[PDB]
Amino acid sequence: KGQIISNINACVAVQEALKPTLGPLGSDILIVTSNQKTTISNDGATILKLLDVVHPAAKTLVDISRAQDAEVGDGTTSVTILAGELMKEAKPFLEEGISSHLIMKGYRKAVSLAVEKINELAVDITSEKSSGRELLERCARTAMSSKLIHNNADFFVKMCVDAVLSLDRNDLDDKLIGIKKIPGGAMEESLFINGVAFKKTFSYAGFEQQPKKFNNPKILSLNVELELKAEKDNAEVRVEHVEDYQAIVDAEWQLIFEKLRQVEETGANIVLSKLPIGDLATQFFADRNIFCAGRVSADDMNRVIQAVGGSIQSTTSDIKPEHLGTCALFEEMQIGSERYNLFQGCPQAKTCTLLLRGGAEQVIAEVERSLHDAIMIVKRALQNKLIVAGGGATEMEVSKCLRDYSKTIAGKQQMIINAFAKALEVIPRQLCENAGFDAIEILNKLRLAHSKGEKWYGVVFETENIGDNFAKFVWEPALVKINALNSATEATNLILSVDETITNKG
Amino acid sequence: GFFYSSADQRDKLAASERKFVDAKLKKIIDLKNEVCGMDPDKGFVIINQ
Amino acid sequence: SNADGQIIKSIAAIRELHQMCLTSMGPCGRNKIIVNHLGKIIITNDAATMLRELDIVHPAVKVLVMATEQQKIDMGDGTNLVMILAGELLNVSEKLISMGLSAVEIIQGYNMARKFTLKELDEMVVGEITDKNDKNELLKMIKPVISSKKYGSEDILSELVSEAVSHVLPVAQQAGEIPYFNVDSIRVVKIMGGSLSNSTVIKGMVFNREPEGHVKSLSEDKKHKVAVFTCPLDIANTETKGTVLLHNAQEMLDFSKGEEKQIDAMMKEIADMGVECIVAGAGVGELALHYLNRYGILVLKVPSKFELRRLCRVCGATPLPRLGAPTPEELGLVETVKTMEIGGDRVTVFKQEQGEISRTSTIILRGATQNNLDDIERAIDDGVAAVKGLMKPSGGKLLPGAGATEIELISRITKYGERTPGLLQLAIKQFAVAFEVVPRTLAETAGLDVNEVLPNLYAAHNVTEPGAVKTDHLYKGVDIDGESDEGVKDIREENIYDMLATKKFAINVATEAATTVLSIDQIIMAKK
Repeated sequence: KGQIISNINACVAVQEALKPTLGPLGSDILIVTSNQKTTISNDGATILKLLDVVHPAAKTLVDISRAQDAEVGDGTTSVTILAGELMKEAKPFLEEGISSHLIMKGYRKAVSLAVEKINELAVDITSEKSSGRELLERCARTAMSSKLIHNNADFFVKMCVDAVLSLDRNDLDDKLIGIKKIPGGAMEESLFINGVAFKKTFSYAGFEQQPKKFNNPKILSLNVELELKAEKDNAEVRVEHVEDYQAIVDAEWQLIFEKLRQVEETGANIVLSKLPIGDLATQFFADRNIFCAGRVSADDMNRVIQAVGGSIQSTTSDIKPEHLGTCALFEEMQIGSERYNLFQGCPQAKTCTLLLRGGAEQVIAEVERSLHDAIMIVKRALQNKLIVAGGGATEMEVSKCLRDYSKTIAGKQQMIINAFAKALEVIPRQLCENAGFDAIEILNKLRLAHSKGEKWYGVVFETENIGDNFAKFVWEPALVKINALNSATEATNLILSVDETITNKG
Repeated sequence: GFFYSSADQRDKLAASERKFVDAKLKKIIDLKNEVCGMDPDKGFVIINQ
Repeated sequence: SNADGQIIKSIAAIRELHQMCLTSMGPCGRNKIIVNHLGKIIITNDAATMLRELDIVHPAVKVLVMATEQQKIDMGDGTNLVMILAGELLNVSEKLISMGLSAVEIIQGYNMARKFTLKELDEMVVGEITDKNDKNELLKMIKPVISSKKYGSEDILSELVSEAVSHVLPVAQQAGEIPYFNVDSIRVVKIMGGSLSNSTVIKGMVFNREPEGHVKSLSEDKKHKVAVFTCPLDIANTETKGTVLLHNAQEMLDFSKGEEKQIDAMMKEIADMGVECIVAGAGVGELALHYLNRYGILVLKVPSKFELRRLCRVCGATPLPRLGAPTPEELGLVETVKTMEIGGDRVTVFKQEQGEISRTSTIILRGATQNNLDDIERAIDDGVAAVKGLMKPSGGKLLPGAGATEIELISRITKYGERTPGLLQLAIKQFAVAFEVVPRTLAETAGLDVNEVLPNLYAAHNVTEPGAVKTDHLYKGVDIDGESDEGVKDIREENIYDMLATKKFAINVATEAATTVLSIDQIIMAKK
């Protein structure tokens, strides 16, 4: 029993780090990786992946978070807090003589009865008392409330809804929507872009040309380097002739002219590559209205293939003519003392880009992540039509029903299910403490109307008070609440079933 | 050495060296049928270290 | 020296490790986490695997480890049972050592009680397995072997193993000389993602590698020609010498252009004979993948040489050490080759339908947790290993398990104690007490009280019947409870029993394991 108690404090230590990160208003944790890179995020997945804890039970809470992020992607913070809470409730039961096996058995019967109550609370509604456009707009204002963008949130919702509608509703992913930070400028002046945009890290010469107005530029991928410059290798050539000293400087310009001539016959007006483009080619492209941008990241080049349907070819010989693509309109903005490149009007584009503007780079970073929480609500609305009331609504009723069902159950399983129902109170607790509200007063006041027969009473995140989240427009999908109880119970059953921890050094 | 333009020509040259072993195997199998070949409860076992 | 209790120190060192194996057997038991030297957490129920990963310099522990390998290799069950029986014999022997009894009568007492126990095992068998190999009939023997691991999943996993065993065993009658089942012919695959209900039984070896080429799968025509090439794909060279070197730049043009004509010529001669599949155990060049796309030949690579030997008995292909000789006698035939999504990724499946019956089967498994897939994969190998014990040497006989037999044998052992005169009376009585540890651990791991299950088992198997023929039910075992109201229930209702070949063979191993420890009164080692 000594190692079992040691595993209890190991789960609380990991849980304590994720407590302030629960909720949109929750605090952020600072973790210093061995790479000496500063990483700050409130998402429990990335937090647990950077810890790399050697403890076996603490690693189990990290491994179960990856399964929550894979099959679902939402609730990685709450699944670990709920799983680790059972370790504290089962701590006094071990000293009293109650074995953890009957405790793990009571969880299987409690979750089985809880999943049935989730489907009863989930009501499918689409066109009833709601329109097509106003359905997704009201969901974006939920995550944007109680934020610095609340004044400008009117203009931000229009750009968020258009990002989801620009893609097929059958397949949606958060990684398909690109976001680029623009330092400086007003926040309300941000616009939405249908195509793909990159950072444009190219600082070299060749400005004042390639205007922002294009008609139908041709896009062609690039693999090797088009410039004749050789950075790495070299050779030694020396002659003893006096008059030959002139001609021995004059040669190499002809070497790549053979392969460069085939590029002109193609007529591609867009040149992009994962390698920096030499400054030699930055002139003649302006005569042919050809655009070129160097020092482009590798991740942004994958979106170009999915946009116009291009292809990456090694050389300039076998490039096929049908690999080219074109957009409807081009735009380039100099706001922020930096030129920004973006494509517009691509009907075949499988991705989009949303630009954000602000007063500082750290301010935009909080606005970008606050939008990601709203995107998941808008994305899962069209994917899954079964939603449940969140923000304390569903969490409190699951603990209420287990209190009545435990009265008919006899034996040790009565206090075990009641302990699991009491363990469900940590979720609304941390949400109130991280938002500034007192968790002691709300816990007593919320249980008042909670016994009146209505199961939809939530917790207001703006002004401290008890009420219904239906007016607050707080919606959560049913797949998250169901998989959270199964992932937390399975991870807890593995820790309590191991009495002895053995670690061999090698 | 083995000089072949195609893989089919290699089997003709490789079988030339294999005929030396197959020629001795023809004399071994004849000893089994020479003495009590068709007689029941008879066998022939090769040691071949 | 013996004055310091050296024989007790050898028992106390094992007694501290005895509680580890007491929680192994049974579905309600506990498992131990063992960190491998490679930096990976490995956990399993089977003790024979954990003892191999744990480094223990104690030779007294190695006696039970070597005895455990006898249960793991020769049998498919009893690895956790031999550790409990042999560990208890050392604890009950402390009462005889304290009284001043020599180790001779202790060893001789177990030898006399061993022949008395093995003789009574023939009368403990009521029903006999007919070896029908039916899907419903195999569920009786396989269920208790798959049990005591991942409790609650034994219902779904029972149909997966029972269906794979019927596919391996060929159809034959009245012939017991030639063996049929093979242990290594069943390979289990695991892929993260999915659920348990999506599992199925497929005849073949599932390949999780990418197709590597533009051809995902062949047609639906039966008897696809498959060629297995051991030598990697490269330009045709000479067996004698034939080393390519670089001297002058003029030879560089012949090296690049030479590999294009030679490889294309070798693939043309193979495609003319109708071979639609080429299996290369080694790496495949880049130029070889371009020619196979136009000829419509599926690309398949098998980097593991252990699967090449078992592949010859499935499709019928033979490995060729050379290259460019498509011998028709070395070519195999497979009816169906397709590509399906297993676990979320596109993989090429290898299976068949009717013709060319093969003994190789694969059970596809899916799940979210990676650690849970390791125990289920190892449970199938331990589940199919019991099929070998179903043969003529007492494969049909059975005895009730789950604590039913261990309690019933107590009444028979104590009866022979007063019948045999001499000093053996003390060893016979202690021989039956050592069997009480099995039902006690089942009650502790299930949360039941020690004072509850034990007196209920004795009162169930001991009754007063005015007659010679026994009545009521002798099948009462140790019930997990946690349901219904009170008491126990017949173990035969759930079709859970211990095979006699597993129990009878474990008695000889358990007695010889504790005999070596008790026979060694002194040990000498060096500091390490």
